[PDB]
Amino acid sequence: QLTSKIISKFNYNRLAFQLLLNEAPKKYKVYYIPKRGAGFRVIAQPTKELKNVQRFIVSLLQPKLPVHHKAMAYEYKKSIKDNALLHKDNNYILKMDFQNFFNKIKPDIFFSKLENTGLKLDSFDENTLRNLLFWRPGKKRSTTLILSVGAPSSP
DNA sequence: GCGAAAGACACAGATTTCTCCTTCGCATATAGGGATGCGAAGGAGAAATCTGTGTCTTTCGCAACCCTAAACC
Repeated sequence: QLTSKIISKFNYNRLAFQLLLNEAPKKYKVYYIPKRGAGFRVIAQPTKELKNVQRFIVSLLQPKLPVHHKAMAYEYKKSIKDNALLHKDNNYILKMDFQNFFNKIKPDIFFSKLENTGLKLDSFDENTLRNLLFWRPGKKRSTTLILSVGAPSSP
């Protein structure tokens, strides 16, 4: 059970929680930031009410989802210095990069990994998870959700 | 992931112009008559150019953000 814990912690009633559930994807603000040089960048950040519940959510799933030890980003007691200590004594180096990394994660691929780990979750928790950690750009009938960046749970 | 407003890509078909194709009318170098050769217009039927419509590509200043310093995504 997961929806019960979130309801109890924030002392939400039935009607209020349901109202927030189906309007959560649109509570985002889109803005531009200057670039070092010439140009601009696009950011989208949620409201205060949705942020402090997203942070609470990630606390429950932190001790249940394994993460490989070769990833040195958004990890406790890890930084750039530990990243550069691996290649500090080698001659030839090759570097690569992805393409639009953060908007290629969708609930279709997210739930597939959850099923493979052996954890079984109820359908209500699936609905709660799908409508809370994801963003819906465009019109209300787009029916497309992207993880986005700038949210406390994406990294 | 993608607003509005203009281009690119692929497939038809239409049309004016040019070029190939009869039909006969001179012609002229051999004393009139006959023959080989070429010029003149209608009437085709072919071909380059243009124009039409329908399917996607790019990417916004997009109700709804914080105000302490440095680096990365």
